Amino acid sequence: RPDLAWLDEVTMTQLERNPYEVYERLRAEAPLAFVPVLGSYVASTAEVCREVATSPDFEAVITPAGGRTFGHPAIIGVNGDIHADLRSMVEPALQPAEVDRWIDDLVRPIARRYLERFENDGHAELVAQYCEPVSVRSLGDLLGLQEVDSDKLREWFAKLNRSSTNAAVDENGEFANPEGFAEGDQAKAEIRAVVDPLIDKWIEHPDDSAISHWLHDGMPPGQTRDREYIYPTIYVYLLGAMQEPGHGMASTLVGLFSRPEQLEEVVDDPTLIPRAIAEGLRWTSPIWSATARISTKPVTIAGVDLPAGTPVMLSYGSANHDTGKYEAPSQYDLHRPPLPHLAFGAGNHACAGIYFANHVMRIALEELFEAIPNLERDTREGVEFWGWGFRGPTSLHVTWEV
Ligand code: HEM
Ligand SMILES: COc1ccccc1O
Repeated sequence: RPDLAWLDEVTMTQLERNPYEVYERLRAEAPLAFVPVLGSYVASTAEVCREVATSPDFEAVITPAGGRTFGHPAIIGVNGDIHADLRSMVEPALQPAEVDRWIDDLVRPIARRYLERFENDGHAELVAQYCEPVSVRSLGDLLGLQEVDSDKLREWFAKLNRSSTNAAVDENGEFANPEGFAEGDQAKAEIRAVVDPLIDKWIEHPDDSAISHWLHDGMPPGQTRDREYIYPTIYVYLLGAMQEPGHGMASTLVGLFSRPEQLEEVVDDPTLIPRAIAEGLRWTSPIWSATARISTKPVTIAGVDLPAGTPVMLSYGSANHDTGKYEAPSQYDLHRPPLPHLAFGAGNHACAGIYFANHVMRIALEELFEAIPNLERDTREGVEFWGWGFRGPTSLHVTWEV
């Protein structure tokens, strides 16, 4: 496409460091555009992302690096009967009435435990000391991975992140950094060594762990889902489900710190925490551009005639800065009107864990502000954000008097 020749010079490092300048141009120039270093069409605006995610002429496809990382059948990459079965598999513990039965007793003692380790120090790096541990320990316990330490869960989602977003391709469309998948393979081998004996046990002795229910629910007597059939969805969880609520709470805190009067409002009135998080997710979307759909017939989207078989990456992080919808979207603003956003995606493959994730983030921020009402950002330290596929702050140094 001749007028987009500047896209040939966009690098993967640029998109990882900060994709918003490139995507601001894409939203204006070409809401559906082929990005050479990604080797794919990308949808950058809210209208195009929603249309593709809900269109009957598209179905899910995994990103190239995502497929190399997760294999088949990852819940994000399949359709039809297999997708219906995997949704029925994961949905029970995520049902809102079910989450409401136990979410407080799950997350609140976890939040307290991590807080107790540092709440009197006067300094902390909240990503590693709080946001990521609460996110992974909550979900890990729900899944049946109580004995997998939070350090290890955090290391796994970071390796799976890097592997599944190792998207750069060369002049020939081949992966430019094939090495980059080796740490995803290593994380999967470690996961197998830990989880295979738990599956061995759950097959014979089912319990209330989510993974035991994935093996047993809906199955004929004495049968279980084959472990090779469920492992790719286990990996999907050990990446995003483990990583995202922590990144969402952290981005929300960075946003609030950028608006000190709003931080004070939310600390004074914790009923505003859900609104603060919704704006945080729009402002820096944790799943920024990690999923995709593929056309199943020829289709015209945003003026582009696509053949059947065309993948389109859904860059929901960019769609959530669409200036067709939002005023000054790069600014965090608690008092933005509560409008629809795309940080949980859309359509048949939209996020299955929204209600759970929102409560995990809410309870974590409730307990943080409670414990440390005079929390302030350490302004001697910069907050970098990193990531094109998944995006979040790499640290969040804070301070408080005591
Ligand atoms: C703030 C935290 C989270 C955010 C921002 C988020 C966002 C998303 C997004 C954008 C997608 C892809 C949707 C699409 O392609 O249209 C997704 C898919 C998914 N998410 Fe969430 N997620 C979060 C937490 C979680 C958690 C904690 C769980 C599980 C407990 C979860 C389970 C899933 C599942 C199973 C899918 C795949 C749905 C499918 O393909 O049918 N998510 N999520
Ligand atoms: C819930 O985890 C994911 C969602 C979308 C893409 C990759 C994931 O691991």
